[PDB]
Amino acid sequence: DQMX
Amino acid sequence: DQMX
Amino acid sequence: TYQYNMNFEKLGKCIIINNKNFDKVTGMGVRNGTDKDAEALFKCFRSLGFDVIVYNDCSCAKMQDLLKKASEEDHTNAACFACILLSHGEENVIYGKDGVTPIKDLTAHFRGDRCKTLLEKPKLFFIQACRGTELDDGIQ
Amino acid sequence: TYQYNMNFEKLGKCIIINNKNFDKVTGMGVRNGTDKDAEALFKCFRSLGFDVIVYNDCSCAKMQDLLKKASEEDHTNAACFACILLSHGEENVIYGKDGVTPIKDLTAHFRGDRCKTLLEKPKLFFIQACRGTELDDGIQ
Amino acid sequence: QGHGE
Amino acid sequence: KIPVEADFLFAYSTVPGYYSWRSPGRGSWFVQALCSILEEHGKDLEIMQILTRVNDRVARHFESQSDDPHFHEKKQIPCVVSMLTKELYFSQ
Amino acid sequence: KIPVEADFLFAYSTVPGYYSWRSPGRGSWFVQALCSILEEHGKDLEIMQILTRVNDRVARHFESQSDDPHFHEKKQIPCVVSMLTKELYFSQ
Repeated sequence: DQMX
Repeated sequence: DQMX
Repeated sequence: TYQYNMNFEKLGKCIIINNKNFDKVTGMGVRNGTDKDAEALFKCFRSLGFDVIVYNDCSCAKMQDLLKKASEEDHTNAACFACILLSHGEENVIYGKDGVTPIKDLTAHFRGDRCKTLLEKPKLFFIQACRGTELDDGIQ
Repeated sequence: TYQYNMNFEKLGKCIIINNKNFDKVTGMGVRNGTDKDAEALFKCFRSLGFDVIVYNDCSCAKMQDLLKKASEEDHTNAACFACILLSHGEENVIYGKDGVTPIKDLTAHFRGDRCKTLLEKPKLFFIQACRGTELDDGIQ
Repeated sequence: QGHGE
Repeated sequence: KIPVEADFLFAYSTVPGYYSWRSPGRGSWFVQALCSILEEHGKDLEIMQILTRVNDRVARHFESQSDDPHFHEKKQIPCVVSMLTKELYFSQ
Repeated sequence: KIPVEADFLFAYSTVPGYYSWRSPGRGSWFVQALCSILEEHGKDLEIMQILTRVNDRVARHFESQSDDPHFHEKKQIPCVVSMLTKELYFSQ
């Protein structure tokens, strides 16, 4: 997962 | 009226 | 289910912080009409079933400590928690009689990891205070 | 008397800003997966009855113009308005492909005194974007 | 519409 | 696991950046409205239905009055921030 | 007179100060949740009921996955800000  |  | 479970020994604690008088150095005036708010809130939340406690003219330290201790109490038998703040304020902060303190820090005490007996339970905060100096002229 | 009147010819306009690629200068990475979000959102809001249009990789100026122009259209026959923002962001701001812009400035165009045709009508904003760098470790 | 406990 | 910031609800008397009004004789607009709605529906409506009604009551029933034309006839709209994960009813 | 800030609703994917998560192969957690709920109840539930279920879904069904232990198993809770004055149903 990646952060926004 | 007054402000808070 | 889609509703919070309300089958507990008691509805919960309701803490009311009624700040009317402030130290001269803060530049804040007396909040006339706040005792009427506090009285009405107290009667109202008692009717709902909350165990209400009313604090008056609290310093920033008293407000922080008072909420920290409440979060350390055992809420196991309560369905929820309510806190009502009545005072002057500016964006993101609320006034104690001797100054300003972040609203985030006051409520942080009840975070899931810092108040386990309220985990998965609604934590309500009602805040009567200014959040800036903008005015709404309205339309229509 | 407790629900918004939805008896209008159109449900309303829906703007979806889908920012996936950003200028190297911003240092922000590719938002892989945002295309699936945009498409799934397109179908859902279309299904609700919104007249939706998707705009990809908008610059800050474009996003501003987009919302400003929309606020200047005639919403007399619409029940409401909706805007979905998909991008990188920080507290109070959202990224365009070339930098950040205040969320407040994007939405202010729709205030009652600046968009008469949406007065007393719901104005919805859905924002998928970071609001800081804190992490929630969760509990239990 | 109809909300209900 | 449950998010640590989950299950909070903040019912603010006004929106970010704005003043909040209080009548020395009757109390703050927000509190008057909240108690009024709670006294009549506190035990039969969901918390958000209650607060939405408070929003409407504060927005429509109040207007400021000051000898100063600068703070005359001003309006106010509350602000509800919810991180609740379920509907909340005060009864049963 | 109507307050100029009245009738707005902001549905944020996360609370102030925090990150918001997105899965490269499935999309952001918030949107996945929003769409699944709208697809199933978009036309029969009030907007707050819908967003409340979205908060629950995001809070319970998601947990970050990363090699870096610093971003391992993190959670998220959306944030709903409502200045609405009535109940909103997308129908009739």
